[PDB]
Amino acid sequence: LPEESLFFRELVKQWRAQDSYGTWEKKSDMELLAPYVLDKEQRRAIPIIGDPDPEILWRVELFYNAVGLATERASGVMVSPMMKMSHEGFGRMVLIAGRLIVVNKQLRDVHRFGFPSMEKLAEEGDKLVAGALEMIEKFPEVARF
Amino acid sequence: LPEESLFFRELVKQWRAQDSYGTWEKKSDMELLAPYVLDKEQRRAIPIIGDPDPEILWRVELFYNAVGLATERASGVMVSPMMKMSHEGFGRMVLIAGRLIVVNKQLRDVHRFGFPSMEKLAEEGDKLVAGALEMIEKFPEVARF
Repeated sequence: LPEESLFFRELVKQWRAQDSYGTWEKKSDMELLAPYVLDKEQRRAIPIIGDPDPEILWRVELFYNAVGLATERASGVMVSPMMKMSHEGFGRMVLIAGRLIVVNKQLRDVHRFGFPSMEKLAEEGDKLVAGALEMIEKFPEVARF
Repeated sequence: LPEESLFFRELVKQWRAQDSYGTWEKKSDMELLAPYVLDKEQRRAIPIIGDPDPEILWRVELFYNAVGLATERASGVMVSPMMKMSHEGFGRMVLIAGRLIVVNKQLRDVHRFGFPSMEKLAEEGDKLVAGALEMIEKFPEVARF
């Protein structure tokens, strides 16, 4: 159930935290996160010209923030992102626990960031948390350094 | 001897590599790196207003590039930087070997980046390489991941 994903709950919480004035308080959690969703073909048609819109960069940042906070909830180890955009839709995102890189991602075509359904959004976030947990388990002294 | 520091030699090499047209080919290596040097009091007087000049950011970037390449020369493990500047003279610089953060630095007052003498520049770069080597030695499977 999407609403029972640790990642999903952390993503809802990330967006509620940005809403300082409670402007979206009447929106359901699913409406709040609906911008992460768009069907395959529409998303693949989006060009890669210049820098992605800042709105897209916020979505990506908060998405990885949510992976980090879900990983901490499942492990007790703090996990924080560091993103560095390169030339255009290219960049790098790492998630760091202590001195351990628990998620490493070379980002491309960032303008097209999105998922075909809310269920798929949750599933992909969950996969990232699973990978991060696997790394912390293999190298716990580095994760807690 | 400054010229026998692995870090120092890598820093010379970094700057020679930027000089596509060989404009500084007649400058000695020490003249080439002299911008990294300025006496204590002049450097401490520099204000922290807005973003540091891009020239300063290049000096910092190539400095950490040199730490990474010296570390690889002494270990056989590739080590690459990732910097992310924050609000003003604040930022973060990590050096990554595999999935291991071998150098972690919270940068502040970056506008004031510099050293009191060429010898001191080499000595401080050498300390960073030493620390990076110590990390790779403790966690070699993470360093080569």
